[PDB]
Amino acid sequence: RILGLCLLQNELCPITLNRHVIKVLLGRKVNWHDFAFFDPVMYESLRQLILASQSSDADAVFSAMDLAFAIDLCKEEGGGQVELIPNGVNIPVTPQNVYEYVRKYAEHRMLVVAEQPLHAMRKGLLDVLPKNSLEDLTAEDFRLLVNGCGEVNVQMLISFTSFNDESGENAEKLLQFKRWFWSIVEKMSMTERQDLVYFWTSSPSLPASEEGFQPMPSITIRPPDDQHLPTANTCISRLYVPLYSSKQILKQKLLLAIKTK
Amino acid sequence: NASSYLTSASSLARAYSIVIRQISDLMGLIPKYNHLVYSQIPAAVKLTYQDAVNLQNYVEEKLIPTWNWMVSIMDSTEAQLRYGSALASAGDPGHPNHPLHASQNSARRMSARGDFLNYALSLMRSHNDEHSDVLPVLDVCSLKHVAYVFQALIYWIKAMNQQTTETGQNHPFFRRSDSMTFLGCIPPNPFEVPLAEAIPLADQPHLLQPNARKEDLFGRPSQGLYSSSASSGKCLMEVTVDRNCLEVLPTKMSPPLTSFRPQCSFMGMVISHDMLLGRWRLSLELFGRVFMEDVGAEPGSILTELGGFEVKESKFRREMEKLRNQQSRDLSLEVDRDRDLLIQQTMRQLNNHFGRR
Amino acid sequence: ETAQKIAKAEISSSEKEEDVFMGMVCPSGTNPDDSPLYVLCCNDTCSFTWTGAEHINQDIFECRTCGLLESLCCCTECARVCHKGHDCKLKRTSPTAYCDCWEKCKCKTLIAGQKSARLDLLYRLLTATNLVTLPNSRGEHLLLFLVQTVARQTVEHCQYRPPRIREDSDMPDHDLEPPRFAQLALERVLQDWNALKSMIMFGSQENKDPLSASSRIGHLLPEEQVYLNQQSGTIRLDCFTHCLIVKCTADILLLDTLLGTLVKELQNKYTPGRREEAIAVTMRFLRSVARVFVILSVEMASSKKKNNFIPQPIGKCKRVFQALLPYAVEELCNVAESLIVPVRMGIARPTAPFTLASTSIDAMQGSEELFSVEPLPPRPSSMLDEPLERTTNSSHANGAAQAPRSMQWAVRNNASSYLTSASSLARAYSIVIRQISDLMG
Amino acid sequence: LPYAVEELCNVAESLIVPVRMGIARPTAPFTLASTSIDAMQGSEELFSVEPLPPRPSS
Ligand SMILES: [Zn+2]
Ligand SMILES: [Zn+2]
Ligand SMILES: [Zn+2]
Repeated sequence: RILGLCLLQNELCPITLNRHVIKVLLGRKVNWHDFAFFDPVMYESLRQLILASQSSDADAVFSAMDLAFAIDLCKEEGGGQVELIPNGVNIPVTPQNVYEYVRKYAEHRMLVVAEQPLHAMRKGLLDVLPKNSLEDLTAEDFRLLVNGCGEVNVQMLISFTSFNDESGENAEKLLQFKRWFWSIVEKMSMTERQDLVYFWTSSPSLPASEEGFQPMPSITIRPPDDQHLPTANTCISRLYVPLYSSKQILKQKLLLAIKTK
Repeated sequence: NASSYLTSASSLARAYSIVIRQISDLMGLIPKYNHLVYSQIPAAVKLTYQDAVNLQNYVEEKLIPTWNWMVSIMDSTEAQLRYGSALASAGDPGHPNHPLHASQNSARRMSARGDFLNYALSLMRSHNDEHSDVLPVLDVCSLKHVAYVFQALIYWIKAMNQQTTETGQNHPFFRRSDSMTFLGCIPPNPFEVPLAEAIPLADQPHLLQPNARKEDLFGRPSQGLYSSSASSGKCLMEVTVDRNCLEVLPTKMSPPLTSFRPQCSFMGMVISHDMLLGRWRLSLELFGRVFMEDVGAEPGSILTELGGFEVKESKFRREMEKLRNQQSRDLSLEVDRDRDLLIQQTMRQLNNHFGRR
Repeated sequence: ETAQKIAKAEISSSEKEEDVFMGMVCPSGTNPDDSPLYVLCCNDTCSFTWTGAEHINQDIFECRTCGLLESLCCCTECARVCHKGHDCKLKRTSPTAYCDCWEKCKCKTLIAGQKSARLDLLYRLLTATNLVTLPNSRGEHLLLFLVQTVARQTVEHCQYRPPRIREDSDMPDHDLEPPRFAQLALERVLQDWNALKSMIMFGSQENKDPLSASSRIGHLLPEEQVYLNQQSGTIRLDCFTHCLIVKCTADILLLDTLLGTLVKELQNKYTPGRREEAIAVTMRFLRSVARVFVILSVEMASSKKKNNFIPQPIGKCKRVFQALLPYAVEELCNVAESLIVPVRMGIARPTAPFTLASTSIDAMQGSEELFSVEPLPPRPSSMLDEPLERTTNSSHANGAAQAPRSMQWAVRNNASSYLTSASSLARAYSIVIRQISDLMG
Repeated sequence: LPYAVEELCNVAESLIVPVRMGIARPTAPFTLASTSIDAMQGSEELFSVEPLPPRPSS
C-alpha cells in the first residue's frame, strides 16, 4: 500500500523487489526467463542441465552419482525435507522427463515457497488501485517508477536542477563554483550520492523524468559567508548555499552533514 | 511566417491518414452491414457479395502505387538504420565518424556545401550498394509525411486483419510473455545463448535508463529473411540501402454479407501486421521516439500503441492525476523516526483506518 | 633472380613454386610495411637533399620517440623510412620549416640508390608475385599510396630551385633533385592488370583491409554480418579516382595510361573469362569517376566570364568518359537515376543554401574535405569549448533530441529548406544529363 | 457505402499525388483548433464564396 501510495503521490519510495515479484504483483503470468533475474547461478545450472538433456550422454552423467528427484534445500526455505514429485523418491531423474521437473524447480522457489506472500501483495495492491490503470505497465516501467534511476547519477540531477543567485557579484565566479561543485559531486560513489540526494530532496532515487518532481528544483547561491552551512527545505526541495570561495571546507562540511541522518 | 514544404507535405499526409482511416472504418462495417447500416439508418444502399469483392479488389488496385512508394521509402530508411546500428556495434568509438560518438549527436551540441556534397555522395554510393564503413546521410526527422502515410496503411492493415479474426520442448512456461516478446521476429532460443547475451538485463541491474532500448535490454532477436527457405520479394532481406533498387523490388514483386471475410492480400501475399512491423522495427521505434507530438494524437497510431517508456509513464501519471481528484481524505500520517514504534504505529493506524469486512 | 633459380628446383611434396617463393621473398606473418614493394615505393630521398637548409614548404611530422619536437621536425619522406615505427605524428598547424632528423637520429634517407635498378626491381616484383594486392599498414593499396605521393610531390617539387651560379661542412649534401620515382612507378604499375584489378576492386566481398570495419566481422551476429557484407568498399576507390583526377594536375598521361590499360583489358578474346572481370572493373571505375565528376561539377559555377567553357577536373572526367563511351554512358545513367530518385519520391533531405566557387581553387575544397577521408577503424577488443547547463522547460522548436542515442546519428534538430536541397540535386541531375547528351552526340 | 468508398479513394489519391510525387506548393504552419466553433470558422471563409463574376457588356 505504501508502494501504491508513492505511485499515486508521484513520489519515489525505493523498494526494489525482484522481477518476478512485481510481475506477479500486477497479476501477469510468471515465466521461466524470470529465473535469470532470480539467481543467475542457478539459472545457469538449469540451462546447462537442459543443454545436457539434449545430449545422449546425459544419462551417463546420471550414472556418476545416481541423481534423483531429491535436492538439498537451503536454510532459507526453513529446512526439513519436502518431496519434489510424489512417488519420485525411488524414481530417479531421467532426461526423458527432466524438462517438466526443471519447470517445477523454477516454481519450486518462484511460487511453491512464495505463494502466500506474493498473493497477499497483489491482493493488497488491487484494493488501492483500479485494474485498468494497472495494465499498460510491466516490470521495467514499475522499476523505473519505484526505484527511479537504478542508481543515483549526477547527469539526471543536472536534468532537473535550477540555479539562481540573489547577489550577482560575478557570473564567472558563479560558474566556476558550480563547476567545482558538480565535479566533486561526480566523484562521489553510490552510497554517498544516495545520502547527498537524501539531503537534497530527501530521497536518494531521482525522478524518472522531468515530471515526477512535484516541486521545481531550485538552488540559491548567496554571497559568501565564512560560517553558514547550506540550508535545505523539502516543501519545495529548495537549497541555499553560500558562495564558498574555499572549496574543500564546504565539500567536507556538506559531506559530514549528509552523513548525519 | 515559415512556409516550409515539409509542413505542407505533413498536413497533406494527415488529411490522407484521416481519409484512409475513414475508408478502413467503413470497410469494417461490411461484415455487419446488414445490421449496422441497412437496419439502423432508414436510408441505406443494398450491397451484394460479388460487388463487395469487386469493390475490395478495386480499393487494393487503387492503393497499390502509394503503398509501393511507402514500402520503398520505409525499406530504404530501415535498411540505413540497420546498417548504422551494425556499424556502431562494429566500429571504433575513437574515430570522429563513429555513430556512438558525442560529435554525431547533432542535437545536444558542418558547412552547408559540405552537407550537400555529403548527401549527394551518400546517394551515389547507396544506389549501387557500395555503402560500407561510412555512415549514410539521412535525416529520419524529415519524413513526417512518410510517417503519417505509414501509420494510415498500418491502421488499414490491422483493421482488416483483425476483422478476419506446442508443449514439451516448447513448453508454455519456457516462452517469453508480452514483457519480452518481439512481434514479427522469432523469439531467441532460451537455451543455446547464455544469460550475458540472451537477457543482458539480468546480468547488469543498472542497464535500466529513461532512455533504454528494448533491444539491448533483452538481447537481439532473429528474423527469417534472405533466400534461405524463402522465394518471395518481401521475404528477401532488406540488406540494400538505396531507394532506386528498392523501388524496382516491390514493383517487380507484382454468399451472405455476414461472411465478407476480407483478405488484405494486397501484394500477392497474405499480410499480417506483425511481420510488417518486424520489417521496420528500427524505423518504427525511431519514429515513435522522434515524432510523437503530432503523430501521437492520431487515434490508433502504431507508434503510440508501441510507444517507449516515456509514453507509458506519461499515461500512468495522467491516470494518477485523474484518479486523485475525487478523493476526500489525505494520508494524515503521524509517525516517528524510530524503528519499532514506527512499524507498530504504521500497522495499527493503517489497520484501524482502512479496515472493515 | 637467384631466388627464382633456387625455387625452380623443388620437390612438390606439399610444396609449390609460389608457396616456396612468397615465403622466402615476403614470408607469411610479416608486418605489411616490410613488404618489399612498399619499401621500394616509399624509399625516395629526404627533403633536405634538395631544400638546402632554409624553410621551404613541406609537411611536418614530429617523431616523439627520437625526440624531434618544438622546432625539430621530420618530413614525410623520413616518416616512412627513418622513423618507421616511432611515435610519429602529424601537426595540424604546419608552419614552413625543413627536415632535421639527420642531426637528431640516423636519417637513412640521406643518399639514394640506383634509379634504373629500382625500376627494374619494381618491374620484376610486380610481374613475379602477388605482393601488390596486399595493403600496407595504413590499409591503403600500393596504387593509392603511390597516387597520394604523386599528388603531394606535384605541388611540392615546383619549389625546387636550380643551383644558379653567382664555414659550414657538417651539413648533409643538398644538391640533388627531388624524387622522380613516384610518377614513373605509377606509370609502370598502371599497366599490370593484376594491380589495376586489385586497386579498382579494392573493398569487394573478398578483398578486405585492416583499416576497415568490414575486415573483422566474425564475432558479430549474422544479421550485422550480412548487412556489412552486402555493401562493397568504395572509400579507397573514391580516394584513388579523386587523387588521379582532381589532385595530380601536373600530368595528364597518368589517366591516359590507365584508360589505355583498361581498353586493352576489355577487348580481350583469346584469354577466357577476362570479359566479365574487365567489365566489372570498368563499371566500378566509371562509377567512381562519375561520383568525382558530379561533385566537382556541382561545386563549380557556370560562370560566363573569360569563356573558359571547361575546367581541368571536369576536363579529365570528360576525357575518361569519351574514352570508354559505351560503358561510360550506362554508368552515367545509373548515377543519374541515383541522384534523381529522392527528388521525385518526395524525400529530398533538407540542406542549407550555399554559394558557388568562381574558380576551381575554391571548388577543390569541400571535395578535398570529403573524398580525402578514411574509413571507420575497427573496434578494438570487444580550455573547454563545450560547457554544461542545468535548465528546465527549455523547449524551443526541438523535437529531435528525445530519440535513443544509438540512432541519434541519423536525426537532426541559415534556411535549411527542402526546396533548395531538391534544386541542388536537380542541378546535379541536369549536369549528368547534359554530359550524357554531349557524349551521345 | 459502395460508391462512398470509391469516391473517398479517388479523393485520397488526389490529395496524396503531390506527396508521393514531390511537387507540393509550400504552406506556412498553423495550429489546429480544439472547438467546433473554430471548425465552422475558417471553413466558412473557404466554402462560402461566390464565383468570378462575368465581364459585363463586352
Ligand atoms: Zn627528411
Ligand atoms: Zn625517429
Ligand atoms: Zn631522415
